[PDB]
Amino acid sequence: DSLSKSPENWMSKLDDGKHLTEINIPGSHDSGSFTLKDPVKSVWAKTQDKDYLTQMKSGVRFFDIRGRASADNMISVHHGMVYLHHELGKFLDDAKYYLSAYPNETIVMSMKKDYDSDSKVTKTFEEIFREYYYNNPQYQNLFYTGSNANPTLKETKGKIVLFNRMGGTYIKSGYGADTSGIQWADNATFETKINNGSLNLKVQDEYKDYYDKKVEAVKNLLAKAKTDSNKDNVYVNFLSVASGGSAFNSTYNYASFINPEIAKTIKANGKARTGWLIVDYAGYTWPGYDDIVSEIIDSNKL
Ligand SMILES: O[C@H]1[C@H](O)[C@@H](O)[C@H](O)[C@@H](O)[C@H]1O
Repeated sequence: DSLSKSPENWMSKLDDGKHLTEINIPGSHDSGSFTLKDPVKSVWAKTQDKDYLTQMKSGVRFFDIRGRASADNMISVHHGMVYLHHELGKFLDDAKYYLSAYPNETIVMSMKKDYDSDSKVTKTFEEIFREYYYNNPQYQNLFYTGSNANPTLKETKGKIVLFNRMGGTYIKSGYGADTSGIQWADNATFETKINNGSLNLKVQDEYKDYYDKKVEAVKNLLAKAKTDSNKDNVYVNFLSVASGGSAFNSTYNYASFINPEIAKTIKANGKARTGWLIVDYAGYTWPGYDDIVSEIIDSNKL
Protein backbone atom coordinates (compact mmCIF):
# COMPACT_ATOMS: atom_id res chain seq x y z
CA ASP A 1 0.00 0.00 0.00
CA SER A 2 2.95 2.34 0.70
CA LEU A 3 4.44 4.00 -2.39
CA SER A 4 7.77 2.24 -1.80
CA LYS A 5 6.11 -1.18 -2.21
CA SER A 6 5.95 -0.49 -5.97
CA PRO A 7 9.11 1.56 -6.52
CA GLU A 8 8.99 0.97 -10.31
CA ASN A 9 6.08 3.36 -10.75
CA TRP A 10 5.87 5.60 -7.69
CA MET A 11 5.77 8.88 -9.64
CA SER A 12 2.68 7.70 -11.52
CA LYS A 13 0.84 7.79 -8.16
CA LEU A 14 1.43 11.53 -7.60
CA ASP A 15 -0.54 14.57 -8.73
CA ASP A 16 1.24 15.40 -11.96
CA GLY A 17 0.43 19.06 -11.37
CA LYS A 18 3.38 19.07 -8.96
CA HIS A 19 6.62 20.78 -10.02
CA LEU A 20 9.58 18.37 -10.01
CA THR A 21 11.19 20.60 -7.37
CA GLU A 22 8.36 19.81 -4.96
CA ILE A 23 8.79 16.08 -5.40
CA ASN A 24 11.01 14.20 -2.95
CA ILE A 25 13.30 12.33 -5.37
CA PRO A 26 15.87 9.61 -4.74
CA GLY A 27 19.06 10.15 -6.69
CA SER A 28 22.18 8.03 -7.17
CA HIS A 29 25.65 9.60 -6.85
CA ASP A 30 28.17 8.67 -9.60
CA SER A 31 25.44 6.42 -10.98
CA GLY A 32 27.47 4.58 -13.60
CA SER A 33 30.17 3.29 -11.24
CA PHE A 34 28.42 -0.06 -10.71
CA THR A 35 30.76 -1.57 -13.31
CA LEU A 36 33.84 -1.32 -11.06
CA LYS A 37 35.41 -4.58 -9.89
CA ASP A 38 38.98 -3.67 -8.91
CA PRO A 39 39.20 -3.76 -5.10
CA VAL A 40 41.52 -0.79 -4.52
CA LYS A 41 39.84 1.46 -7.10
CA SER A 42 36.39 0.47 -5.80
CA VAL A 43 37.18 1.78 -2.30
CA TRP A 44 37.05 5.37 -3.50
CA ALA A 45 35.55 5.25 -6.99
CA LYS A 46 32.75 2.69 -6.70
CA THR A 47 29.51 4.23 -5.44
CA GLN A 48 26.83 1.82 -6.72
CA ASP A 49 26.41 -1.93 -7.16
CA LYS A 50 23.14 -1.89 -9.17
CA ASP A 51 23.09 -1.04 -12.91
CA TYR A 52 21.00 1.81 -14.39
CA LEU A 53 17.92 -0.28 -15.06
CA THR A 54 17.94 -1.84 -11.59
CA GLN A 55 18.43 1.59 -10.01
CA MET A 56 15.39 2.83 -11.91
CA LYS A 57 13.30 -0.20 -10.93
CA SER A 58 14.40 0.49 -7.34
CA GLY A 59 12.84 3.93 -7.58
CA VAL A 60 15.84 6.14 -8.40
CA ARG A 61 14.87 9.09 -10.65
CA PHE A 62 17.86 11.48 -10.36
CA PHE A 63 21.04 10.19 -12.04
CA ASP A 64 24.48 11.72 -11.49
CA ILE A 65 26.17 11.04 -14.84
CA ARG A 66 29.83 12.00 -15.28
CA GLY A 67 31.55 11.93 -18.64
CA ARG A 68 34.75 12.20 -20.62
CA ALA A 69 34.84 13.06 -24.31
CA SER A 70 36.72 10.08 -25.77
CA ALA A 71 36.07 10.87 -29.44
CA ASP A 72 34.50 13.74 -31.40
CA ASN A 73 31.22 11.82 -31.33
CA MET A 74 31.52 9.90 -28.08
CA ILE A 75 31.21 10.45 -24.34
CA SER A 76 32.56 7.73 -22.03
CA VAL A 77 31.16 7.43 -18.51
CA HIS A 78 33.78 8.18 -15.83
CA HIS A 79 34.43 8.69 -12.15
CA GLY A 80 37.13 11.31 -12.53
CA MET A 81 40.08 9.69 -14.32
CA VAL A 82 38.57 6.24 -13.87
CA TYR A 83 36.74 4.87 -16.92
CA LEU A 84 33.52 3.01 -16.00
CA HIS A 85 33.61 0.71 -19.07
CA HIS A 86 30.61 2.12 -20.96
CA GLU A 87 29.54 5.12 -23.04
CA LEU A 88 26.69 7.60 -22.44
CA GLY A 89 24.56 5.74 -24.99
CA LYS A 90 24.08 2.85 -22.57
CA PHE A 91 22.48 5.09 -19.97
CA LEU A 92 20.18 6.77 -22.48
CA ASP A 93 19.19 3.42 -24.03
CA ASP A 94 18.37 2.13 -20.53
CA ALA A 95 16.47 5.28 -19.60
CA LYS A 96 14.45 4.99 -22.83
CA TYR A 97 13.63 1.33 -22.25
CA TYR A 98 12.54 2.09 -18.70
CA LEU A 99 10.44 5.17 -19.49
CA SER A 100 8.71 3.13 -22.20
CA ALA A 101 7.70 0.49 -19.64
CA TYR A 102 6.90 3.17 -17.04
CA PRO A 103 5.57 6.14 -19.04
CA ASN A 104 4.34 8.19 -16.06
CA GLU A 105 7.76 8.52 -14.42
CA THR A 106 10.25 11.25 -15.21
CA ILE A 107 14.02 11.11 -14.95
CA VAL A 108 16.34 13.97 -14.05
CA MET A 109 19.79 13.45 -15.55
CA SER A 110 22.69 15.46 -14.21
CA MET A 111 25.49 15.80 -16.77
CA LYS A 112 29.03 16.89 -15.87
CA LYS A 113 32.48 16.76 -17.45
CA ASP A 114 34.64 14.72 -15.09
CA TYR A 115 37.90 14.42 -17.01
CA ASP A 116 39.90 15.99 -19.82
CA SER A 117 39.08 14.75 -23.32
CA ASP A 118 41.21 12.35 -25.34
CA SER A 119 43.96 14.18 -27.25
CA LYS A 120 42.32 13.39 -30.60
CA VAL A 121 39.14 15.25 -29.65
CA THR A 122 38.59 18.61 -31.35
CA LYS A 123 35.20 19.62 -29.97
CA THR A 124 34.17 20.78 -26.50
CA PHE A 125 32.46 18.40 -24.09
CA GLU A 126 29.25 20.47 -24.25
CA GLU A 127 29.22 20.49 -28.06
CA ILE A 128 29.60 16.71 -28.28
CA PHE A 129 26.85 16.20 -25.72
CA ARG A 130 24.55 18.69 -27.43
CA GLU A 131 25.09 17.48 -31.02
CA TYR A 132 25.47 13.72 -30.62
CA TYR A 133 23.22 12.99 -27.66
CA TYR A 134 20.70 15.75 -26.89
CA ASN A 135 20.03 16.20 -30.63
CA ASN A 136 20.60 12.58 -31.60
CA PRO A 137 17.60 11.29 -33.63
CA GLN A 138 17.20 8.43 -31.13
CA TYR A 139 16.97 10.71 -28.08
CA GLN A 140 15.72 14.05 -29.33
CA ASN A 141 12.14 13.44 -28.23
CA LEU A 142 13.32 11.50 -25.17
CA PHE A 143 14.77 14.67 -23.59
CA TYR A 144 12.48 17.37 -22.22
CA THR A 145 12.56 20.25 -24.70
CA GLY A 146 9.95 22.57 -23.17
CA SER A 147 10.52 26.20 -22.23
CA ASN A 148 9.23 25.91 -18.65
CA ALA A 149 12.11 26.61 -16.24
CA ASN A 150 10.07 24.86 -13.55
CA PRO A 151 8.46 21.90 -15.30
CA THR A 152 5.72 19.81 -13.72
CA LEU A 153 5.52 16.03 -13.63
CA LYS A 154 2.80 16.27 -16.29
CA GLU A 155 5.09 18.11 -18.72
CA THR A 156 7.98 15.72 -18.19
CA LYS A 157 6.31 12.31 -18.08
CA GLY A 158 8.27 9.81 -20.14
CA LYS A 159 11.06 12.39 -20.52
CA ILE A 160 14.65 12.95 -19.34
CA VAL A 161 15.13 16.44 -17.88
CA LEU A 162 18.68 17.81 -18.21
CA PHE A 163 20.31 19.01 -14.98
CA ASN A 164 23.21 20.95 -16.43
CA ARG A 165 26.57 20.69 -14.65
CA MET A 166 28.60 21.23 -17.81
CA GLY A 167 29.10 24.98 -17.38
CA GLY A 168 27.51 27.15 -20.09
CA THR A 169 25.41 25.37 -22.74
CA TYR A 170 23.45 26.33 -25.87
CA ILE A 171 20.79 23.82 -24.81
CA LYS A 172 17.69 25.77 -23.84
CA SER A 173 15.70 23.22 -21.83
CA GLY A 174 16.42 21.93 -18.31
CA TYR A 175 17.81 23.06 -14.96
CA GLY A 176 20.69 25.45 -15.55
CA ALA A 177 20.30 25.16 -19.33
CA ASP A 178 21.60 28.57 -20.39
CA THR A 179 24.94 30.12 -21.30
CA SER A 180 25.73 30.68 -17.60
CA GLY A 181 25.11 27.16 -16.32
CA ILE A 182 25.20 26.48 -12.57
CA GLN A 183 27.73 28.16 -10.28
CA TRP A 184 28.83 25.10 -8.28
CA ALA A 185 30.77 25.62 -5.03
CA ASP A 186 33.42 23.03 -4.10
CA ASN A 187 32.84 20.95 -0.96
CA ALA A 188 30.15 23.22 0.40
CA THR A 189 26.55 23.89 1.26
CA PHE A 190 25.53 26.72 -1.03
CA GLU A 191 22.73 28.37 -2.89
CA THR A 192 22.70 30.01 -6.29
CA LYS A 193 20.10 31.24 -8.76
CA ILE A 194 19.75 29.30 -12.00
CA ASN A 195 17.67 29.59 -15.20
CA ASN A 196 18.04 33.38 -15.42
CA GLY A 197 16.93 33.86 -11.84
CA SER A 198 13.77 31.69 -12.11
CA LEU A 199 14.92 29.11 -9.58
CA ASN A 200 16.98 29.20 -6.39
CA LEU A 201 19.16 26.11 -6.22
CA LYS A 202 20.10 25.01 -2.72
CA VAL A 203 22.80 22.35 -2.49
CA GLN A 204 24.62 20.40 0.20
CA ASP A 205 27.68 18.87 -1.46
CA GLU A 206 30.30 18.76 1.30
CA TYR A 207 31.96 15.66 -0.15
CA LYS A 208 35.18 16.02 1.87
CA ASP A 209 33.41 16.04 5.28
CA TYR A 210 34.22 13.53 8.00
CA TYR A 211 31.28 11.35 9.04
CA ASP A 212 29.60 13.46 11.71
CA LYS A 213 30.05 16.72 9.79
CA LYS A 214 28.46 15.12 6.69
CA VAL A 215 25.47 13.69 8.58
CA GLU A 216 24.87 17.11 10.15
CA ALA A 217 25.14 18.88 6.81
CA VAL A 218 22.52 16.52 5.32
CA LYS A 219 20.16 16.99 8.30
CA ASN A 220 20.57 20.78 8.18
CA LEU A 221 19.43 20.96 4.56
CA LEU A 222 16.66 18.42 5.28
CA ALA A 223 15.43 20.71 8.04
CA LYS A 224 15.41 23.71 5.67
CA ALA A 225 13.42 21.80 3.03
CA LYS A 226 10.90 20.62 5.64
CA THR A 227 9.72 24.19 6.30
CA ASP A 228 10.06 25.49 2.75
CA SER A 229 7.02 25.22 0.49
CA ASN A 230 8.51 27.36 -2.30
CA LYS A 231 8.08 25.66 -5.68
CA ASP A 232 10.88 27.84 -7.04
CA ASN A 233 13.45 26.53 -4.57
CA VAL A 234 15.18 23.31 -5.60
CA TYR A 235 16.99 21.18 -3.01
CA VAL A 236 19.82 18.80 -3.88
CA ASN A 237 21.22 16.96 -0.86
CA PHE A 238 24.25 14.65 -1.30
CA LEU A 239 24.44 11.88 1.33
CA SER A 240 27.51 10.58 -0.50
CA VAL A 241 30.97 11.41 0.79
CA ALA A 242 34.64 10.83 -0.04
CA SER A 243 36.11 7.55 1.24
CA GLY A 244 39.16 7.13 3.46
CA GLY A 245 42.26 5.31 2.22
CA SER A 246 41.37 1.75 3.16
CA ALA A 247 38.93 -1.13 2.72
CA PHE A 248 36.98 -0.38 5.91
CA ASN A 249 36.86 3.32 4.99
CA SER A 250 35.24 2.70 1.60
CA THR A 251 32.37 4.69 0.14
CA TYR A 252 30.33 1.55 0.77
CA ASN A 253 31.12 1.48 4.47
CA TYR A 254 30.25 5.18 4.84
CA ALA A 255 26.91 4.63 3.03
CA SER A 256 26.08 1.64 5.25
CA PHE A 257 25.95 4.07 8.19
CA ILE A 258 24.82 7.36 6.63
CA ASN A 259 21.97 5.91 4.58
CA PRO A 260 20.21 4.20 7.50
CA GLU A 261 20.73 7.22 9.78
CA ILE A 262 19.13 9.63 7.29
CA ALA A 263 16.39 7.11 6.38
CA LYS A 264 15.44 6.84 10.08
CA THR A 265 15.39 10.64 10.32
CA ILE A 266 13.07 10.96 7.32
CA LYS A 267 10.79 8.16 8.52
CA ALA A 268 10.45 9.97 11.84
CA ASN A 269 9.55 13.23 10.09
CA GLY A 270 6.39 11.85 8.58
CA LYS A 271 5.48 13.03 5.12
CA ALA A 272 7.29 16.33 4.61
CA ARG A 273 9.41 18.03 1.94
CA THR A 274 12.95 16.60 1.72
CA GLY A 275 14.19 17.79 -1.65
CA TRP A 276 16.25 15.60 -3.96
CA LEU A 277 18.57 13.28 -2.00
CA ILE A 278 21.51 11.82 -3.89
CA VAL A 279 22.91 8.64 -2.34
CA ASP A 280 25.69 6.07 -2.73
CA TYR A 281 24.63 2.41 -3.04
CA ALA A 282 21.00 3.22 -3.81
CA GLY A 283 18.83 0.16 -3.22
CA TYR A 284 21.42 -1.54 -1.01
CA THR A 285 19.52 -2.99 1.97
CA TRP A 286 20.79 -3.92 5.44
CA PRO A 287 18.56 -6.19 7.57
CA GLY A 288 17.01 -4.32 10.48
CA TYR A 289 17.80 -0.87 9.10
CA ASP A 290 15.62 1.70 7.34
CA ASP A 291 16.11 2.01 3.56
CA ILE A 292 17.00 5.50 2.32
CA VAL A 293 15.42 5.14 -1.16
CA SER A 294 12.18 3.67 0.25
CA GLU A 295 11.88 6.40 2.87
CA ILE A 296 12.50 9.21 0.37
CA ILE A 297 9.78 7.71 -1.82
CA ASP A 298 7.35 7.27 1.08
CA SER A 299 8.02 10.80 2.36
CA ASN A 300 5.99 12.13 -0.58
CA LYS A 301 2.68 13.37 0.81
CA LEU A 302 -0.26 12.01 -1.17
O1 LIG B 1 29.36 15.00 -5.29
C1 LIG B 1 30.66 15.46 -5.46
C2 LIG B 1 30.68 16.76 -6.30
O2 LIG B 1 29.54 16.90 -7.10
C3 LIG B 1 32.05 17.13 -6.97
O3 LIG B 1 32.01 17.82 -8.20
C4 LIG B 1 33.02 15.96 -7.08
O4 LIG B 1 34.31 16.42 -7.26
C5 LIG B 1 32.96 14.98 -5.93
O5 LIG B 1 33.84 13.94 -6.16
C6 LIG B 1 31.57 14.46 -6.15
O6 LIG B 1 31.40 13.13 -6.00
